[PDB]
Amino acid sequence: HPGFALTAVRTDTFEVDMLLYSGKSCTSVIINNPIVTKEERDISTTYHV
Amino acid sequence: LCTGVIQKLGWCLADDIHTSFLVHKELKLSVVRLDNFSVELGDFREFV
Amino acid sequence: MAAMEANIFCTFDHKLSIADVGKLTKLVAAVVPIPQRLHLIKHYQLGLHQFVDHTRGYVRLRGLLRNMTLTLMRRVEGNQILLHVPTHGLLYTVLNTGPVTWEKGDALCVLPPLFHGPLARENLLTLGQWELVLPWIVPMPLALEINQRLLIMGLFSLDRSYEEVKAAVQQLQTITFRDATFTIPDPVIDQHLLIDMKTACLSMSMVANLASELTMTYVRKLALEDSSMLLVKCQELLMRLPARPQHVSPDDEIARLSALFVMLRQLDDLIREQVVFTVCDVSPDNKSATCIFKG
Amino acid sequence: GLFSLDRSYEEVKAAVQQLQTITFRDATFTIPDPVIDQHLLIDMKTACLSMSMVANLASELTMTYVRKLALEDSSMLLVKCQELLMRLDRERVSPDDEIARLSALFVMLRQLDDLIREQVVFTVCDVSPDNKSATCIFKG
Amino acid sequence: LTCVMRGYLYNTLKTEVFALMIPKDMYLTWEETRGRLQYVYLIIVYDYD
Amino acid sequence: MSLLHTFWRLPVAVFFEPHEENVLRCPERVLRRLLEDAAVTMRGGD
Repeated sequence: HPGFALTAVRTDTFEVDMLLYSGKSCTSVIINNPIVTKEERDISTTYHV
Repeated sequence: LCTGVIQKLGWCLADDIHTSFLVHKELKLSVVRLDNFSVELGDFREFV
Repeated sequence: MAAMEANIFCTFDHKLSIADVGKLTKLVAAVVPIPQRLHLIKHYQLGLHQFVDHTRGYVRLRGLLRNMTLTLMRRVEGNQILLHVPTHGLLYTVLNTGPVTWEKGDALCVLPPLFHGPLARENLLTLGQWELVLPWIVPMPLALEINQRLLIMGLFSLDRSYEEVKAAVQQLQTITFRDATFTIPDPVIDQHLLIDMKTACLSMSMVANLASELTMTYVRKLALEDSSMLLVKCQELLMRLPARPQHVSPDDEIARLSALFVMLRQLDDLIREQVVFTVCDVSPDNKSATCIFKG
Repeated sequence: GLFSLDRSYEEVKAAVQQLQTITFRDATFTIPDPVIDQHLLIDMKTACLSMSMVANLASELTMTYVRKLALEDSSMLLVKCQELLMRLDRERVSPDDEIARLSALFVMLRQLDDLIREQVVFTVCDVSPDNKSATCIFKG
Repeated sequence: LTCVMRGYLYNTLKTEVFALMIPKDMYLTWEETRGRLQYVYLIIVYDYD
Repeated sequence: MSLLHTFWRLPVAVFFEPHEENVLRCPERVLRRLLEDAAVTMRGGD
């Protein structure tokens, strides 16, 4: 045994199920109707909302 | 002269690239396959 | 499974005052680079400020900017931006930032920004330890002489005295273009510039080997016969040290000229940037122009 | 163009004459001599002068820097480059003037790039029996 | 033989879209992880034996 | 002082692991001691 006494530090990560409480009408989410955008190609077309 | 030449032909979606085999005269060749390939031919330019 | 996006939305996460939104509205039709293409990206990935590391080297920023994607800015509104990637070959209207004055038919290059004078206009989007650093769009001669001068500084830094190198830096940091004065920031040595130097030296030596004796003797013969301003001025830069040509071989000479063209291309593309726009229209206010796109 | 100063010799006349006639697929037209009235025009003379000046400068310029880079190089191509210059040397300075000399090399290299890089404007896929007409896709 | 020199590669009704076939010996990749958009280049090199 | 004659007029700096190529790394003391030890060894073993 040499003249030092090293200590170890390590991290353990857990996977967890949580519960969450919030008061009614604690925040207001305001939204607008989804906006549609077109992108075109000869093979196929994609639509973004 | 012109120890190497590079020309451009195509742009692809990387997720499309896959491997498959090719058959002719009942024999098999193994190739890589770029599924949704759009071609844009470029000229030869040489690098040394 | 997923196609390439053509319209890119941007949303600043931090709150924007009316002054910030006004400054952003002034920036309509500017050129903004992005590192990756998605339909909805954040302002952390937008702009050039992300690549300003502790090195700050101009050559590394030039190299890293080349790999980015080029997008035109449209339709700025409340807290939202619309970025549009220009399709190759079509006609687009653009905005300019640098004090450069454009003209008809210039080939435009994109480069990291220099600064003119006291660095006096940088009060745009000072929000949250982040800056909307735009690139500089300049015509071909300015970019050519920029790359040439950094390459010159890199070559001259070899084995020369530090004080003489500093005098050369003082000379070469300043650039005059179309009666405007520019100054380069951070002319440091970097691995990209070292590789450029290696390629430049190899190309120069190969050019010197390939060049035929006719090409070597032509300068001295013409100087002996003719006397003109360009000839005397170029001879002043050269070194001083009838008869029929002892070798006359068109086939070997034309093959040699083809190889020398190859090597001259190899030397050229070091200083030649990739063309982004070619312009044919200008606003009389010089701010906006319509340009054809390439690259 | 480079043969403009040696035109008085029969060898150069024969070489130039053989040069003018270019042969291609069922075509044998001759390209006109750029030297007219025993003289050369200004832009072609400038092209030849810049070409020869670049080629002459590079030989002296590259030798000083190639040895330094080879001292720094680890990929050995610069060492063989210095050996190439050594064999060339067997076959045959103030700092501000050095800077001006490099600047001259590159500034005249700017001029030469026009002749060095051809650009393609059309590539063809349709040829008529009316062959003087064809269809192409456009590039720029 | 019919050849396309622009855009995608599809049959008459675009019901089927054809890929570009390249053998494994001639296919080369330098980058270890791919990005969404990447281009295809043809390279010829000369080994001066 | 010249016993070796070389085609290449300028030497290259060594690189890569010894498994890739054959090189002659050779301290003077090592070679001299090797020779002086080997000379007697051959003599050892009408």
